[PDB]
Amino acid sequence: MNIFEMLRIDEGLRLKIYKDHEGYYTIGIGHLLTKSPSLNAAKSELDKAIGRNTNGVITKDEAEKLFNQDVDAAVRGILRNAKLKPVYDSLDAVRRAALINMVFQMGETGVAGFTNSLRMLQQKRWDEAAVNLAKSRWYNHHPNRAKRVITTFRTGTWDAYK
Ligand SMILES: [Cl-]
Ligand SMILES: [Co+2]
Repeated sequence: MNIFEMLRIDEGLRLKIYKDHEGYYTIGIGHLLTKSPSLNAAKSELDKAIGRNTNGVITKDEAEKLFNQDVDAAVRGILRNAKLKPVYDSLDAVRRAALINMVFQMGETGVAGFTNSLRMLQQKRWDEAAVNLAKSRWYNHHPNRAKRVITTFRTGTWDAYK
């Protein structure tokens, strides 16, 4: 398993614009378009990202290209952030993916903000980290997903994804 397979399972794939659980417009594999209430605006963002008049509808290839770009950006965000990079560097290949998963979902900034969990991961205090991560609005609003990611951190296996 790898990060792409993982996030595809976590985000799913929608080829039409949709309101997500928070009411934000989104498309493809977890690609946020806009946090704004206007479908118009989302439509506009979408055509700008794709480069054509989509009418809120895209192809699988188009979605996968967005995803690739999004995964790329999550990694760059990690390597760029002073707080995240040392942690990422200290982890193994499986746990690095759980970290990217979080950065993909919430942004470099959002993740850099989990100060205590970050420190625990760095120290390889897996169980503590897991407990700390679950005490969050993240977990409460995305329980099953969050549980998979935390489990992955905890065990350093892909078991939660089978
Ligand atoms: Cl884009
Ligand atoms: Co969410």
